[PDB]
Amino acid sequence: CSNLLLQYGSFCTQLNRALTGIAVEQDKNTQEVFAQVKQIYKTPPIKDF
Amino acid sequence: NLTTRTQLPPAYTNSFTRGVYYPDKVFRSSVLHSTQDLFLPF
Ligand SMILES: *[C@@H]1O[C@H](CO)[C@@H](O)[C@H](O)[C@H]1NC(C)=O
Repeated sequence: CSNLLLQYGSFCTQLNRALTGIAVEQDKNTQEVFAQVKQIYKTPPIKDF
Repeated sequence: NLTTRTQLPPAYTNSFTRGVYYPDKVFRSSVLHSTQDLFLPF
């Protein structure tokens, strides 16, 4: 069956490329939301707010 | 018959990037063609 499928070939390269783009896009989305600041300000110990 | 023999253990050698043949008889240029066939492994 793999040999029969092999004559298509470009279809699955296309599909895997699309899904890879989607995955990269998700990691993008998380980065752009949460990684706004690249300085990890630790909370103060004393809560005199 | 020949009897002046001196047997030795079978000697081995690494074959690399060898055993590739044109898989068809079609002219094809500037193409990254892929094939599946009986090929000599690298
Ligand atoms: C010697 O020669 C004969 C016929 O040519 C053959 O049958 C036989 O197998 C041979 N023996 C060896 C050790 O070569």
